[PDB]
Amino acid sequence: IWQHPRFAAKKRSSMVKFHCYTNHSGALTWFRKRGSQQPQELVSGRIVQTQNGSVYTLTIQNIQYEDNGIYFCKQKDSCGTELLVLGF
Amino acid sequence: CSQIWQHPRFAAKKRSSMVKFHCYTNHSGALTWFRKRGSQQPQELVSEEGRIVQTQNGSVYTLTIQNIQYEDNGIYFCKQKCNVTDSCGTELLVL
Repeated sequence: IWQHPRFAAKKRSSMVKFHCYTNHSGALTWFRKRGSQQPQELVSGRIVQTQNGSVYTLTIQNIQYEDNGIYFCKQKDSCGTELLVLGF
Repeated sequence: CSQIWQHPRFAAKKRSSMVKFHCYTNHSGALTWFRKRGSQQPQELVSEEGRIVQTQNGSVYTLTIQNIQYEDNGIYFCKQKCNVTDSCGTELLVL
């Protein structure tokens, strides 16, 4: 599955959006992996998952240090996005 | 808005050796190479005094690290204007 961006760097409190594109439409869902731990499936004013055609968008509001990690989508898989938080 | 193919995904090489990376895209947009090392952040690739060379042939853009130094351990990907697309990139490991 095609996902964008590859990398992403934002300041604590900001927001971001990850996009997963796919014409093969089944059941899509996002995950978050921290380091070498097992990926935990994402669940939704903090985490918003949407869809519009072949486009699926993950949104992360009020970002924060405990959000660094890789975000990828799976569908009945992508290389995902790595998020690095910053601050002020 | 394109989806860039790239090869390889991973590459392990001994210090002072050479590697080529390839990404393909028929989309006309301006393509450029990036490097994300450690916890820094991506950086448009540098001339490297001519150690790192960027060639191209048709739709096949190539990156070539010569005499690989331990300092090149990272992820190398292509960025293309269109939004703007990225490729999954290559993980280079220096042994």
